[PDB]
Amino acid sequence: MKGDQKVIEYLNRGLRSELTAVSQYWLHYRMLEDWGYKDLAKKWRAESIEEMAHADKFVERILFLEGLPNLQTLDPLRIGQTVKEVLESDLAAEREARALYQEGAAYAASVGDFPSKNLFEELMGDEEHHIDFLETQLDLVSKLGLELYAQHHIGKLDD
Amino acid sequence: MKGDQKVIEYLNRGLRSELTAVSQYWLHYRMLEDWGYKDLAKKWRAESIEEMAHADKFVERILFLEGLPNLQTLDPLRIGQTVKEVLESDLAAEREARALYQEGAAYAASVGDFPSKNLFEELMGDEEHHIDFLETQLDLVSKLGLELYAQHHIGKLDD
Amino acid sequence: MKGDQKVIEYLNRGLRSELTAVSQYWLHYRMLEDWGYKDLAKKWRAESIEEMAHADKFVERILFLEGLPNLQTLDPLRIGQTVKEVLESDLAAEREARALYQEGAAYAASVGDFPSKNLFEELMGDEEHHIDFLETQLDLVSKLGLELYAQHHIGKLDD
Amino acid sequence: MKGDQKVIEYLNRGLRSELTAVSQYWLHYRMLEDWGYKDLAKKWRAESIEEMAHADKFVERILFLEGLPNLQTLDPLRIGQTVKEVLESDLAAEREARALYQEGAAYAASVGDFPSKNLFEELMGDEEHHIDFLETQLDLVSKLGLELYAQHHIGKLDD
Amino acid sequence: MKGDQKVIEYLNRGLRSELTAVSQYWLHYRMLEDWGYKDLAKKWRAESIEEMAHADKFVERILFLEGLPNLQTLDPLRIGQTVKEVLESDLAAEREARALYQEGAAYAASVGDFPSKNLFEELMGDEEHHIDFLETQLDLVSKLGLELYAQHHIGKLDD
Amino acid sequence: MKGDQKVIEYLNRGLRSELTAVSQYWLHYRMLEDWGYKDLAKKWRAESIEEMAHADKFVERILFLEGLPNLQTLDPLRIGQTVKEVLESDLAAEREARALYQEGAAYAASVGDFPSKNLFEELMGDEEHHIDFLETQLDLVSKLGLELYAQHHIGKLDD
Amino acid sequence: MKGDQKVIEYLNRGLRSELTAVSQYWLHYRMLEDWGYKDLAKKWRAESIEEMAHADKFVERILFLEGLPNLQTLDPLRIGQTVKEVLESDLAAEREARALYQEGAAYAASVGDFPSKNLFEELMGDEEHHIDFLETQLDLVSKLGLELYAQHHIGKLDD
Amino acid sequence: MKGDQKVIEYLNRGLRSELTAVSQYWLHYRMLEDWGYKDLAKKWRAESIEEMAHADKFVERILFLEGLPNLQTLDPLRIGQTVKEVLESDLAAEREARALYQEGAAYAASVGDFPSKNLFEELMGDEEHHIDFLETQLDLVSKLGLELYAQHHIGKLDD
Amino acid sequence: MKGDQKVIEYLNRGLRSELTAVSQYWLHYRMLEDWGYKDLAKKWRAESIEEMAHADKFVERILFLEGLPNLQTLDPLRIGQTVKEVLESDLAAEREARALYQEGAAYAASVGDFPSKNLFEELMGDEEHHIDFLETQLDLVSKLGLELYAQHHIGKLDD
Amino acid sequence: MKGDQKVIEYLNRGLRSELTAVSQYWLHYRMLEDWGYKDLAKKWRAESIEEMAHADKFVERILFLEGLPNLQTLDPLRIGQTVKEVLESDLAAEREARALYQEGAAYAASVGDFPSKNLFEELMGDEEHHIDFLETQLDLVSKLGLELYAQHHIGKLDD
Ligand code: HEM
Ligand code: HEM
Ligand code: HEM
Ligand code: HEM
Ligand code: HEM
Ligand code: HEM
Ligand code: HEM
Ligand SMILES: [Fe+3]
Ligand SMILES: [Fe+3]
Ligand SMILES: [Fe+3]
Ligand SMILES: [Fe+3]
Ligand SMILES: [Fe+3]
Ligand SMILES: [Fe+3]
Ligand SMILES: [Fe+3]
Ligand SMILES: [Fe+3]
Ligand SMILES: [Fe+3]
Ligand SMILES: [Fe+3]
Ligand SMILES: [Fe+3]
Ligand SMILES: [Fe+3]
Ligand SMILES: [Fe+3]
Ligand SMILES: [Fe+3]
Ligand SMILES: [Fe+3]
Ligand SMILES: [Fe+3]
Ligand SMILES: [Fe+3]
Ligand SMILES: [Fe+3]
Ligand SMILES: [Fe+3]
Ligand SMILES: [Fe+3]
Repeated sequence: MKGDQKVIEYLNRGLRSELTAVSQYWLHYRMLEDWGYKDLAKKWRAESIEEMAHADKFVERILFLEGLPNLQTLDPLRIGQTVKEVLESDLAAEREARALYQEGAAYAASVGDFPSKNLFEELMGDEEHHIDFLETQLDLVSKLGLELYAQHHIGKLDD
Repeated sequence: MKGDQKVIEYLNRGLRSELTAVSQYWLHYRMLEDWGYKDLAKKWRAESIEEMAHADKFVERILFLEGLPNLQTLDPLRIGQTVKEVLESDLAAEREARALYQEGAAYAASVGDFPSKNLFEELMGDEEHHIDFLETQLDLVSKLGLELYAQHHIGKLDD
Repeated sequence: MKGDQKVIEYLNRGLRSELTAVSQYWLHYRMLEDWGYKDLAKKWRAESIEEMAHADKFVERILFLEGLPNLQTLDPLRIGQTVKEVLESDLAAEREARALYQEGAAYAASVGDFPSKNLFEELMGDEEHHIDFLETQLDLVSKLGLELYAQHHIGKLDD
Repeated sequence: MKGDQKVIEYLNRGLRSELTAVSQYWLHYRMLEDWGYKDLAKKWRAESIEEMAHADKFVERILFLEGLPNLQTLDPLRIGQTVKEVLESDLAAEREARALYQEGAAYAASVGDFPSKNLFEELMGDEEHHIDFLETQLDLVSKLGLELYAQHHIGKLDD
Repeated sequence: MKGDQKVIEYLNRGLRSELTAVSQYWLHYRMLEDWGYKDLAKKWRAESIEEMAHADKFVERILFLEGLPNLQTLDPLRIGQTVKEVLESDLAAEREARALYQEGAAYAASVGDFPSKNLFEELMGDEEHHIDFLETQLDLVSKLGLELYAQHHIGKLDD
Repeated sequence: MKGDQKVIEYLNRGLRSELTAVSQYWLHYRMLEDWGYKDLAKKWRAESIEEMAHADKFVERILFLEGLPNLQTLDPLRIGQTVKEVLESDLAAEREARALYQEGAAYAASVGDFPSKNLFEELMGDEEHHIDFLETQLDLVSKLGLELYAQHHIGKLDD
Repeated sequence: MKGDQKVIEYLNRGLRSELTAVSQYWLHYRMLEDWGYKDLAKKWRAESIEEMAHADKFVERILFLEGLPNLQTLDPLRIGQTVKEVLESDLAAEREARALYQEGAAYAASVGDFPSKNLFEELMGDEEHHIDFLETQLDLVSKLGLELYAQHHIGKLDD
Repeated sequence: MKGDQKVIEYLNRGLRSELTAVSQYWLHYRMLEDWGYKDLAKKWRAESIEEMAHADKFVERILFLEGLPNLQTLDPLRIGQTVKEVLESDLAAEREARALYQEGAAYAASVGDFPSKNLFEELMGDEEHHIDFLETQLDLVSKLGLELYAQHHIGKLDD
Repeated sequence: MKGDQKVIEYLNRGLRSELTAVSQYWLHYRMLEDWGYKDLAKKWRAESIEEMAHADKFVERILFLEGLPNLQTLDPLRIGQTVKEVLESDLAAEREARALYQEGAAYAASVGDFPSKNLFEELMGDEEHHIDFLETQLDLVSKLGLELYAQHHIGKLDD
Repeated sequence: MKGDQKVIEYLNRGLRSELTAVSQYWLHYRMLEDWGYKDLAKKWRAESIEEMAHADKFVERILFLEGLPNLQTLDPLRIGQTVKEVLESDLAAEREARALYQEGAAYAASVGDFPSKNLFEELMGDEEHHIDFLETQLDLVSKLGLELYAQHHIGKLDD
């Protein structure tokens, strides 16, 4: 069904944002695993897979609206070198994704594309749950120090 | 453990090749679904998820070798506009991936990094199964014509 | 609870649209069955039952807002005489229903009747999934021809 | 138990015929798989395994009659290059095997070796079922054309 | 995918070697059963069926590499007249098969056909397990004499 | 139904042969048990019961053809005094029974009594399996000596 | 089967290296248990038993190649007096074992003993997983300090 | 808890004895397997694992008494070249271990270290069961000859 | 049965020691629970119940030997005021109980009362396991500090 | 293994004592059953079977030490004629067996035969449990009179 070209542009901006988060979370998962924080690694792997579902919802919507989904390029990645910098990198990206979705929902609403608007608002609400998650981990790091925070989430040793 | 710099560069080239295949297969999956070839869409979703696991093997090995995995960029995507061009696009990409892993395995062997060599060889074997699959599909298209080939794989209608 | 009279008018327009789709899909189901395309018949029967649920949601909302639901009349039916004309008739009706729901959601939003607005937007999103379904079947008919498309969905012979 | 030398010669001719069919069917199975007709491939694999059982029954009978089973050589293979030529190659071989078994049963009967006669007649009846199978596939190819026949038996795509 | 001509010749030589082993082991199985060594017959039937799977791996790889698998001929069979000569016949054949796969793996490696190289190496390892088995049996025959060795493996009488 | 008198005479000769084998096998079973070869005893008991089924099939056929089954007399029994002589006695009887059945099948065939012919041929095939069994045991005794052969089949001690 | 003398010497050097690791890991396991780090003791017991299986693979291959496995002596043990020195002791030993297997695989390859080459490569890959594990533990100790690292792994108290 | 230094010296002598038996039994297990006596191989593997448990009990006791367990060195191994020499080698070692444990139990008793005394006496009783086992096998070899003894324990052939 | 009066005196000294440990452990369990270290509390409760079983074994033995078990009085209790002092109090008591049992076992041995001697030696071995437990906890407190040690064993909060 | 001759003499004295108790308990069981005290009969039957296990442990130990177990003769039996005399007869025998085992354990200890010493001490402890049992029954008879004691253990009447 022929979609609004500007809504399609917002959908493709969203897809880009999600692809970036998929890779940034997945890299951070494997970094956390390499550093030995296995419980934090398990959560990051789960967060990356949630973002993969988000990316998929954008590709499907773009195609339904007869647009061309662009998976060629990512936004710039922010790569930590400590557990605190991993948290802060992901938080900064999630804040930019939420702002994008807020913009895309308002735009879609203004042209009557209510199902696209609902997609952006559902994703906005999901990104606020990730922001809440990340802010909470940074608050722990503030109150307890990074060492006590990360030590709690080392996890169990493999068989 | 500090790895050979050149083996790490090959592993990063492989990572890029897999991330490209992941996005290329996923977009093709969703294009095939949008066109109504549900059985070919199932297969492409499965192939993409296989490539996801390959990408993850490269990230893991790069970190073990104290390299920086680079997920920032993809090789250029080849996007088909017909079922036949989807088949041809994926086959071109798999042929380049197979040659890259052949080269990476030979290089890793020449510096005694046998576990990196075995990762490239195992992946080279997997990509050959992909090539076999894609070549077989194109053969069916040559012998039967595209309409007969694609009609067989429309699949079942959703509840 | 006393509702906005204009929202109630949109609800009754929606009910009319749904009653029309229930009957048009059900007739097309039984036509597809009479022509022998049993797999297409099963899907049309399922689509008519989904529309019956839609009709029911409008009757319930109209009554809650102290309106009188009007089930007396249908919009004009479009009846195919070939599988292609069945697809095209249902697509044209679904396009008119989506536009109605878009209008009803915006109107309801403008008077603060948010639960009515949500009803219209949920139904708008459902109608876009039917449009996506129908467009896909027409695309198959375009790429493969009507005979190869319909032959795939003849289905199994009854015991 | 000392057998009739000429019956033993017919048994060894039969063994040769079966070894030839085992290999010809197995090669055709793997050809059909390489071309993508997976449902025809599954049936050819099953037919080759039935012939393996036939070969085994001849080796056992030859030994019981104190002969030397000769598995050194095959009759000439007929290798298709299209699905039609695969069907025709196997049919021609099955016609020669049936004639051999008919001859071996009559001979064995004429010297009173009734259990050998029963072996040849049981195998003759099995070969007529394969001939019936192959003739039927060629009849389909005649009435529908090779493309519609082979397209029906492409089968499902692997996980 | 077009393969190296010389790797394909090695794979066809391997195919011949496996088809020879299949028939040699199967005939030995049935000779051992005819002599009454039922436990040694069970083991030989199992070894033959292992070699069948090896033959099939070679047919599959030759076709993928767009070669013509040749199942027409076998290498010369070695047929024992005692349990000891059966052991010695099979061991001679396995030693020639192991050397052929060693050569094929080294050649495939030298042209970068690593998946064909890994097929020959995996089979070379399997043939070494066969050699180990057969050497062990001949050792028992040296230490205990053939009568004691073969008597242990007569097995149970059939219902 | 009135049968051919000569076929009935062959049926009664067969019945006599079977009664003889029932008793000869049963006596040898109990001899083998008394000497302590319990595994050979179990097999002889099973062989006698198979012959009892054979005897029964002759009594039923004779009656259907309105003959008088004669169970009054046995052929002369051959009673071993060693395990080797038991094997040789049963082999000599089985050779005479096979020749009788061969004669009875040919005769029945020559007068069109095909179901009687089938009975004799089915029994001929059964007797060749017993001959194969006995010949194999004698071959073991030849290659290993009687003591090693019989020792293997002493079996387990009763609770 | 007679093996290459130098490959057998490499396999015996590998056997010594594994027997050393078995005893070193087992003693460390029991020292960690004595100090009260029950979760680190579980992991070390598991690592020792992994090394036991490696030692056994070398004994088996040496005997197949008609060598004499030498279990008489170990390389010098490195015994830690703190959790950190246990980690460092095991990592030094694993780095020497990895280099030995790299050398053994390259030598076995150069004489065409591919199954011995594959045993060294598989073990070289396993030792790299050990190295990864140990390096990760030392990283946690650098980032968190030894007290925080070791406290996390005290584990549960026994019933 | 600070132990008696001489008891600790006996514990470490015991540990040495057990390490020696672990390796000597394990090597003999794999020798028996290479020669084809699989039932004797299974028992030797089980005996080596029992000795591994014995070794572990000494390491634990030494640490509890604040000694340093020494796993660096083994007593000299006795390696058979026939089944009889394997039995005799293990018997000679078990006789020396029993005498050691007898000495260690008496010593521990004389300084009041009753739990160490109980350890040595429990192990002494275990070693007498191994001696009883080995003496019995040598008695069989004496009464029956080595060939009949070893032939009984060849075991079953692997699938 | 009339026992040795001095053995009975040692049994009653033992009973006194056990009653003291029952109460000291139980009080410390409830102290640890009141301070919030629930995992340490669970272990102390379990240790007190083990000591209750020890006390019971002394009452039963005293009665069998026709003595009067004296449960009137306890040795002086040592009550901690910190987790470290709880560990040290229980260790000091366990050291005195082990010395008592060592004395009682030697005495009983010197008058031939072997079952009483076995009781004291079994209990001596049990007390060394408690000493090992307590020493290990003090070692943790030494290496990690009391705060990190006790924090690990706070346990879970009740429903 | 060659044992100490005097220990073997004590073992055979023990065996004699046990054989005597087996028969004395079994006779008393059947006497108690004949008099109608079925619950006392069940316990005596159980006590005789425990003594049978004791006798067996002595025969096994004597043989392991290369002695000749002597089961020819019993110590003199003491046969009651009332329930009180049955109790007193068994008590007197158990007192003599305990004294024997005490002597045998001390002797075995003095020559270092610790496993024999452990056997005598384990049996001494078992005999004290029987003495405790018998003394308790006599105490009941003293406090309640023989009639009230025996009446309680008449038991149930058989179906
Ligand atoms: C960084 C690149 C990526 C990596 C390393 C990656 C990794 C993976 C892995 C390893 C799994 C399987 C998880 C499991 O089975 O436990 C997975 C699942 C999935 N991925 Fe990816 N992925 C990547 C990119 C993508 C992209 C670009 C998309 C779609 C646009 C995608 C969509 C999915 C979906 C939808 C699933 C779940 C499939 C199912 O549950 O059926 N992922 N991902
Ligand atoms: C063309 C006129 C219609 C026809 C031919 C029709 C046919 C049917 C049939 C045969 C079923 C049962 C499906 C089954 O049990 O498999 C059904 C279910 C249903 N219909 Fe209708 N229907 C029609 C109009 C309506 C209308 C006007 C409504 C409400 C406004 C309605 C609401 C429902 C609902 C809600 C169900 C499912 C009931 C349940 O699952 O409990 N249908 N329809
Ligand atoms: C072209 C040469 C052959 C190939 C490629 C081949 C292939 C195989 C394969 C892959 C199987 C196992 C099928 C399964 O497990 O699904 C098999 C089974 C079997 N084959 Fe062969 N085979 C060949 C020649 C032989 C010969 C020469 C004989 C006997 C003369 C034989 C007798 C059997 C029998 C009897 C089975 C079934 C075994 C059972 O079910 O226990 N095959 N064949
Ligand atoms: C030597 C004279 C024979 C002896 C010692 C004998 C012994 C037996 C024994 C002990 C069984 C039962 C086997 C079991 O239950 O495990 C049996 C079964 C049988 N016997 Fe006989 N038999 C003799 C003669 C006959 C004759 C003359 C016939 C018929 C002509 C006969 C027909 C059968 C049949 C048909 C069964 C199996 C019955 C069933 O499975 O329902 N036997 N024989
Ligand atoms: C010759 C050197 C050794 C070899 C070849 C060896 C081999 C093995 C193998 C293959 C297993 C696992 C058995 C199974 O899972 O079936 C094992 C188990 C075991 N080994 Fe070793 N081992 C050796 C030395 C040691 C040493 C030095 C000790 C301790 C001092 C040890 C203690 C154990 C224990 C305690 C188990 C059983 C573990 C469990 O059941 O959880 N072994 N051994
Ligand atoms: C400090 C004085 C004691 C306290 C506070 C105490 C507490 C308890 C508690 C609460 C239980 C039940 C545990 C459960 O069911 O989870 C118990 C079990 C037991 N106690 Fe005591 N106890 C004390 C003294 C004794 C004494 C003096 C003895 C014997 C001399 C004794 C022997 C037992 C035995 C044998 C059990 C387990 C009973 C069974 O499992 O059947 N305790 N104790
Ligand atoms: C007075 C002479 C004896 C009599 C009347 C006797 C009676 C029995 C009875 C009737 C049983 C089976 C109990 C049951 O199945 O409920 C039995 C078991 C047993 N007896 Fe005897 N026995 C006697 C002497 C012996 C001797 C001399 C020994 C060994 C030296 C012996 C060792 C055993 C053993 C070990 C069992 C248990 C077997 C098992 O559980 O597998 N008994 N006794
Ligand atoms: Fe997202
Ligand atoms: Fe997010
Ligand atoms: Fe890949
Ligand atoms: Fe691929
Ligand atoms: Fe609707
Ligand atoms: Fe709709
Ligand atoms: Fe056939
Ligand atoms: Fe056929
Ligand atoms: Fe093979
Ligand atoms: Fe082989
Ligand atoms: Fe018969
Ligand atoms: Fe017969
Ligand atoms: Fe290792
Ligand atoms: Fe390791
Ligand atoms: Fe031991
Ligand atoms: Fe031992
Ligand atoms: Fe205690
Ligand atoms: Fe205690
Ligand atoms: Fe006793
Ligand atoms: Fe007793």
